[PDB]
Amino acid sequence: RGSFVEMVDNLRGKSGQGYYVEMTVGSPPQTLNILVDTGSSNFAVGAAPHPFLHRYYQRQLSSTYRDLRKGVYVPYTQGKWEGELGTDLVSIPHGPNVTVRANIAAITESDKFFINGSNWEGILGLAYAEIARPDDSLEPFFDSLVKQTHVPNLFSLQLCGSVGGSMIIGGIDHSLYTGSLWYTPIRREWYYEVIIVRVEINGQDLKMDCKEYNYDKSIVDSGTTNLRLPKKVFEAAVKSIKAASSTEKFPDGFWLGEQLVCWQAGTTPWNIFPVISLYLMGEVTNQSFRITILPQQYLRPVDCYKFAISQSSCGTVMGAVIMEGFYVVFDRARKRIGFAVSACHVHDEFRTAAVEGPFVTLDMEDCGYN
Ligand SMILES: COc1cccc(OC)c1CN1CCC(NC(=O)CCCS)CC1
Repeated sequence: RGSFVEMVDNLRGKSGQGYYVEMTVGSPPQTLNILVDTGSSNFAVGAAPHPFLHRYYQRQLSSTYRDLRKGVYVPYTQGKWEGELGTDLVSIPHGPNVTVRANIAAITESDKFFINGSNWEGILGLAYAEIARPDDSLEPFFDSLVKQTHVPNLFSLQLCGSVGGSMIIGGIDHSLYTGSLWYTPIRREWYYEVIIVRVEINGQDLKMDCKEYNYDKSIVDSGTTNLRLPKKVFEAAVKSIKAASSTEKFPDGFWLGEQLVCWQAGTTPWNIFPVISLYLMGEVTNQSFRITILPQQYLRPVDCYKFAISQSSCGTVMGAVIMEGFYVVFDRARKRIGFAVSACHVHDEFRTAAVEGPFVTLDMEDCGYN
């Protein structure tokens, strides 16, 4: 409790391609690299020789595999993945020293799911059963882990922007953050849903209705790269970012993500870009705290940079942009999410990412969409 040296630096990845952990499935253990995703609830792995894959789940080689005789089809905006459901012995080599029987979706057909040149072969859905496919009766991995072992109902993520990080399963590592942890309530157990109560652009309020910041929902999602903002909020935020950075010239398609902006090595103007503070609902009535991100977080290197704030039709998504500045504690036991300044985040001598509180905010319940 507090250390967990085995789990430090157990995450790897490429910028914009997500963070993956090493896992084993079946017996004898079949090693796979698995994308860590707090925005979904299915443990799904490649099970067929797709050309993009380094390796895949071979059920015939596993003596402990049990077929569920059920299929799962998961469509989305770009493509899909389809798989066959079963259960097997699942373990995390650089995690807790345990082995559990968990549900595995063996992917047999996919479109625009696997990435050409990537080093991961599956996805670990760490969200709740409510958004699991085909339905809520299929138990997610972490629910199975807690139920079958003495591992506490908690995990934390330190994502550092080759890219790396740490997933601490069953606890918190105090070396991975500086200062204090600040907790925001999980509004509902489906996605990791939170409530944003105020937004500042360089210490300046957007003066919008706080219900707009959570239009539909607001979520913490390690599977999304960008900081996704509601259309009305995005429009207001970019306008304030445009005005704050008027010293340098940028094309119109850049803010929409249709074009990149490039600068000479070491000549990237950070100071011209504003900081972004998100005020989150606190644990106490009328009490809030704020998390502040640097341009280092929302300007993602592709020195060519992409604008990593995008308009969304599904609510606020606090992706890797937000998460890379902070140590994030998914305290499932107490239905809350902790934020603290990451010990590994990208910062300069001028400005640093911050978690500050407490603040006074009234009518925070009105910010949640119904
Ligand atoms: C199965 O989905 C895919 C498909 C291709 C790549 C991929 O890995 C980045 C995933 C995994 N992951 C699922 C959950 C998704 N998150 C959301 O639905 C919230 C945003 C809407 S407001 C993010 C993507």
